[PDB]
Amino acid sequence: MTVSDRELEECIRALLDARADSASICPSDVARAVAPDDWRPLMEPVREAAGRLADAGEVEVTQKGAVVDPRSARGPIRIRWTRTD
Repeated sequence: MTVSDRELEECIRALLDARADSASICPSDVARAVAPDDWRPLMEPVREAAGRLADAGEVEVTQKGAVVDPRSARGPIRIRWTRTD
């Protein structure tokens, strides 16, 4: 409606790309970057985007230190670049 899947994906990459190795972001960091004035409605779209990038092996999503699916996980999660050797 207001943000494309592609836009959300590019924003996840852009925010992660700007951070240190092993750093992470949260879904609100993405939602605020695309829609600063009204980010809460982007929360589920941002989880879907993270899920797609996780499926592609580009990022991992974690909750309480454990790798999780952002589409299934309840409450606050972290998003990080995959760093598997």
